[PDB]
This record gives sequence, structure tokens and C-alpha cells, in this order.
Amino acid sequence: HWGYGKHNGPEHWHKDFPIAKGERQSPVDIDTHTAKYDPSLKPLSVSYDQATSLRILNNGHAFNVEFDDSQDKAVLKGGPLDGTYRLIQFHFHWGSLDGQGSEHTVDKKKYAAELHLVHWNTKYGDFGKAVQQPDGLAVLGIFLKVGSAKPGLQKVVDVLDSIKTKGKSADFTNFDPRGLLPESLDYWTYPGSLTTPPLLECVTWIVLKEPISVSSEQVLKFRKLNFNGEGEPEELMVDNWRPAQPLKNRQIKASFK
Ligand SMILES: CC(=O)OC[C@H]1O[C@@H](O[C@H]2[C@H](OC(C)=O)[C@@H](OC(C)=O)[C@H](S(N)(=O)=O)O[C@@H]2COC(C)=O)[C@H](OC(C)=O)[C@@H](OC(C)=O)[C@H]1OC(C)=O
Ligand SMILES: [Zn+2]
Repeated sequence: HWGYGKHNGPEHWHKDFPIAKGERQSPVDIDTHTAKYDPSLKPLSVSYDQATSLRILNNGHAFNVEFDDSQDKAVLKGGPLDGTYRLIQFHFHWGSLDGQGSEHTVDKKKYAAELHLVHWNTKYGDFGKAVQQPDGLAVLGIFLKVGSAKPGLQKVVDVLDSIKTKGKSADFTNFDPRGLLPESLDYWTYPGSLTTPPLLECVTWIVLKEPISVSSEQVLKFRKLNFNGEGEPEELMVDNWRPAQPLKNRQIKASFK
């Protein structure tokens, strides 16, 4: 189906998902000198104290750490958000080289990787209904740069060997997502879409200004994963990022000056 290769990559997605050329697609380049500081933006509230992780799965495009979202255990509120959004999963997008990998860019600068913590608006009952709404999801995006190791990320790095190929999953309970957050919660926000097919335009993007640092050793293990399934020719899971899309009729707001 769709992928990140030359014959099934981002350039081809519009054929099966025409919304790929839509009015509010993601990611986008964040021009820091065009973003407007919005003093009306309420404080961002990340409540991950009761977060309940369940499993880690290699889905052939990236790996997802899933959470129990039957209750308001881990939620995102405040900021440009109205209501409560429950955390359902997080995953990353990374490159084959340290100079690329992130989906959003800042003044055209590409980071080594990007973490996406996905949340859905509880007013819609379930994730499936939420993705069909303009304000159905809220995704917290965090850039990763290569530097010092990130303690909170090692638990994830340690289990990647058990889900090397597509379809593989492993138990992943008691993981605290709070360990992946930078010190500052300053952010940029704009209305966008999922960055992978079906590319639904149901996302309120909240991209943090401050990146987190990960070690070269940690990123290297990400690059050892496989897009292919067990018993098939090896295709390293790298460069699973969509490039920046036209901003069009949208404004990016900043929570800071
Ligand atoms: C289109 C549809 O019917 O439902 C929407 C889809 O939601 C997908 O979940 C994420 C996706 O997680 C993945 C791919 O595991 C997420 O991260 C990716 C693709 O790497 C992207 S992203 N980059 O914008 O954060 O968004 C997708 C939308 O859901 C979000 C943001 O929470 C589901 O899993 C996928 C695509 O793998 C996907 O499941 C499919 C397709 O079978 C689909 O959900 C449904 C109803 O199946
Ligand atoms: Zn993503």
C-alpha cells in the first residue's frame, strides 16, 4: 500500500487520498518570524500522571506505544484546546541521517526526529468518531536533536529488538510518557491533518519550541527497525517522514514572544 519509498511515498499519496492536496495539510514549515504571539492562549496542561501504557507495536511505518484510553487517565487540556483530549498513542518519525527526520521544520531547519503524542477529543466518544471532526485530535509534537541521551527514552530503545519487523508487538506496561517532555512547554499551534494516510484534517497541532536531546546510540537503534515483515527482504525503517506542505490560508500562533 502506501509507504515512504520512491514508488509509494508522499508524492503518490494524493492518488488514493486526494485530501493530500487539501486546505489544511500537515506538516508545515514554522516560520518563526510570521507566527503571531497570542496572549489569549490559556496555559497548556499535560496531565500524564495516571497514564497507563499497554503495548508497543511495529506497524510497518513506525512503532506505536499504545495507552489505555477508556478513562481520563492521561489527558491534554488548555492551550488552544477546548475540552479534554485523551492520550491514545505516541510514535516517532526519523531519518537516515541526523540532518533530517522531523516532519515539521522551524525556519526550514529539519531535526533528527519528531515525537507525536496523539490525543482525541472525549466529546466524541471514541477515536474513530473523533477523526471525522475538525477538532477531533490534538497532537503534541516534540523535536529530537542528537546530543546527550534521554533517560526517559531508553526504556523504548531497549525493547525495539523485540519488534524489529512489521506486525510484531511486545508488552509495554508502566511506561511514563512524562519522561519524554522537554523542560519548557512553550509552543506553536495551527490547524492541520494527520501526516500519514488517510491524512484526515482533524488535528490541532501543538508543536513544542524546545527540542529534547537523544544520543547517537539511541537514534541508531531506531534505524535498525524494519519496514518489512519477518521472513521478507530487509528494508530499514528510516525516513518515515512527510515533507512540509503548503500553509495556504492558515496562521500559526505562538504561546511565547
Ligand atoms: C483514517 C481512519 O479511518 O482512522 C485514522 C487512522 O488513525 C491512525 O493512527 C494515527 C497514526 O498512528 C499510526 C499510523 O499507527 C499516526 O502516526 C503515524 C501514521 O505514524 C498518524 S500522525 N503521524 O498524524 O500522528 O495519525 C493517525 C491518525 O490517528 C491519530 C493521529 O491518532 C490509525 O493507525 C494507523 C494509521 O496506523 C489508522 O488505522 C488504520 C489506517 O488502519 C486509522 O485509524 C483507523 C480507523 O483504522
Ligand atoms: Zn506522526
